[PDB]
Amino acid sequence: DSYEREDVQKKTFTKWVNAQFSKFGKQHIENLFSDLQDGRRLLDLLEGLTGQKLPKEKGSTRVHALNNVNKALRVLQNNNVDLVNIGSTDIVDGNHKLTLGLIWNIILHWQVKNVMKNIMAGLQQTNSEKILLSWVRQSTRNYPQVNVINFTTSWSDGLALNALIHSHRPDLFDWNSVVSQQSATQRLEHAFNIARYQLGIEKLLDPEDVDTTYPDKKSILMYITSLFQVLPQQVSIE
Amino acid sequence: DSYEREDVQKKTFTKWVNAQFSKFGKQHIENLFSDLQDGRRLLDLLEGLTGQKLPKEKGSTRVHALNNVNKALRVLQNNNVDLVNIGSTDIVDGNHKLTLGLIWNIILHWQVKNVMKNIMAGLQQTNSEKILLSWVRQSTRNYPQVNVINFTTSWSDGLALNALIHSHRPDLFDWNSVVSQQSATQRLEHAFNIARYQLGIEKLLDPEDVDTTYPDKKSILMYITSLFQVLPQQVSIE
Repeated sequence: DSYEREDVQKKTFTKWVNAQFSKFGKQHIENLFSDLQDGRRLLDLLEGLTGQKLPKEKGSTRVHALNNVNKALRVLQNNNVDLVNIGSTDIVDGNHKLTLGLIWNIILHWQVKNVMKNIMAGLQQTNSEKILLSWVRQSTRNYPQVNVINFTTSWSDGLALNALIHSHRPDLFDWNSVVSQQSATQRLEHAFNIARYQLGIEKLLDPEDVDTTYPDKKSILMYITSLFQVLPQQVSIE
Repeated sequence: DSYEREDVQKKTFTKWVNAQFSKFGKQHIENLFSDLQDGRRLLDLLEGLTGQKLPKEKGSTRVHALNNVNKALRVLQNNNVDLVNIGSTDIVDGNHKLTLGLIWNIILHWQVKNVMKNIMAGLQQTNSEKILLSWVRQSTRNYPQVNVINFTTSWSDGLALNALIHSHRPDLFDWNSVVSQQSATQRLEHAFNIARYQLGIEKLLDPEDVDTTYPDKKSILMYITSLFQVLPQQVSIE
């Protein structure tokens, strides 16, 4: 259930630690189960990682080894690295499972959790309108009569609005019977009622605010935001 | 270029304001261009919105009208609603453009910007592994020989790794010539080199850490995170 290869983590985690020592022009380590024991190297990896200067104690002594690791554990704790169950004794007395654990937790912190930090940074280059438009388009990708590219004229014919509710709630009505209703005005009241009565959505709009040469962008946007607030919300980002 | 229908915003923004008075069991307004003039109603909408008690001044007087609007502008400013160019004189002297603007800015704050707040709340039910897996799968959707469902055994044959680089950089090599290379071990070194030499990616992995009955999840995860860090990052959320 794990396929936790301790022999493989020994190598790749050493390659990872060495690739960072490389980035900071620092000596490489060769054995992960004993080269992290005195605490000096953990402090150096933490220097390139953090930016701080981490004075290291002398020691040939266990005592210094332990000071050196406690300081690295405090630096790590300030950086919010998971450390549950990893003490300095464990690193100084060479517990290979917890030494691999510590290195995994530093890798998760500074590399694996960047996936999520880059996504959040991606949200930030983005506004709500664009997230909403992507949600409408993904929701309506299997409805060929619909092609949404704006919050104005893509909605006059009444299809996009019905397709969007339909894509989330196929249970509420039949796609083709909206498609053969030639009246746009009638596709619209249909969707507004399904949205008011099946979904609880207040009718901000009248068919003439949508079915018109110059529909109002803000009112449609606002209305479609109401649908988004109560339907599933899978969107694309970055 | 706008298709800014002031006649439509007058109605839908009144429907929006009334729908909130409804949610807080408050009186409806009927004319948006004069019913917001003394400041009392803006304070009531702000009560349901904010949770606060917004004492309102008496006044039949412009003076009180203005106090009433200044207090609502301060409440709004504390809530980070855009107010550039909207003063209380504008609301009290009935400037329909700025009254519509104020109401649009409150709607954007408390409704339209929930799209982006719900996405960020969605990231929070999610970890990096799952965002990465979705990115691999979306990146490799047009590569039929590839089907990624884990960070272990879906990568042993060497295809998924090559497909993922290929989907972002079709320029670097030829898909079919990786597909006809029967040696998995050889598809892997191929990808690691393309990643090391065309992409700058450090070879954390050896073909035997991947091409093996029990590949190590963490090492692959870590390695694939390196690719994600330098390739385009479109993912699916919520």
